[PDB]
Amino acid sequence: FTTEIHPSCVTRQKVIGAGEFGEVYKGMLKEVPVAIKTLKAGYTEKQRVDFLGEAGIMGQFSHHNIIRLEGVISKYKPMMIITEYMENGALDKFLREKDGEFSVLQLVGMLRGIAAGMKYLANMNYVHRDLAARNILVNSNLVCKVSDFGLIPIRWTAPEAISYRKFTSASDVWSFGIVMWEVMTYGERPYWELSNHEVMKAINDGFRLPTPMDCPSAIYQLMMQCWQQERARRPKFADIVSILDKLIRAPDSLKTLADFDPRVSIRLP
Ligand SMILES: Cc1ccc(C(=O)Nc2ccc(CN3CCN(C)CC3)c(C(F)(F)F)c2)cc1Nc1nc(-c2cccnc2)nc2c1cnn2C
Repeated sequence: FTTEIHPSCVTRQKVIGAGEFGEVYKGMLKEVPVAIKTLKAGYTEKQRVDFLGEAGIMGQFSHHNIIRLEGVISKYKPMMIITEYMENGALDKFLREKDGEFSVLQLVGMLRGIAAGMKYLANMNYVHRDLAARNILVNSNLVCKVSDFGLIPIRWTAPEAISYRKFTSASDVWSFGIVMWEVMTYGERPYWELSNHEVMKAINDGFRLPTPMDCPSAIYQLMMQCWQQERARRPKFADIVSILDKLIRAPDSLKTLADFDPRVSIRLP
């Protein structure tokens, strides 16, 4: 499912990150901008299998809300995975740098796109395992594209996946609930300064993240149901996409806001 790109058509420019056994670059493809993940010499057999395997599944995906593979360099060294370049970068940093700049409808549209990509991934029989705003890319139309840059994300991970390594679409739904909270808070840290062990204890004791400020009641209800302890009680991604699409198409439904519990009280006359 992957197109082979000749190395002379690819120019690496700046390093933008690191991979398992290589760097990640911004570059140009003959010139459309691209992101480039390389596998550097001395890579192991396992690393090659993982690297080309990643390319293989990526080339299979054709969806508006999944990062698009442009091609691969497998016949030459260094080997490369080349994707579209998303100019606004990762969602979490994007929202932290643009705090309060979007409408409720725009934010819920982001979540609908993320949910649509996850519905596709799950129905293609893939589990993400690390769904978080840091793994979602934003383009110049505000379209969110599910991605995976590699890593322990305790705060995003469902209880059963932490406790006995059961990673499924349903534990991805838990993570999606956390991503909903990330988006509606413009990138706040889930559970703030609580330690990983304190987060697990609070969840086991039934506590859950409070409502964001200015959050539609419907949206908080949906993220709450993503965090049900009983995995079978969580919505499927099809349910999430359906609800988000109904709220967006009847946008007055988003004007009713969940109560925000103040953490500070200002007494003035
Ligand atoms: C080049 C490149 C290669 C690979 C990927 C990628 O998304 N891989 C991928 C692997 C697997 C899956 C599904 N599997 C998940 C795990 N499950 C167990 C099984 C299913 C998916 C899926 F489906 F979720 F989308 C995606 C992304 C890019 N491109 C970017 N990456 C970075 C970047 C920055 C810093 C550090 N690293 C990267 N910045 C970029 C771009 C583009 N623009 N910018 C600014």
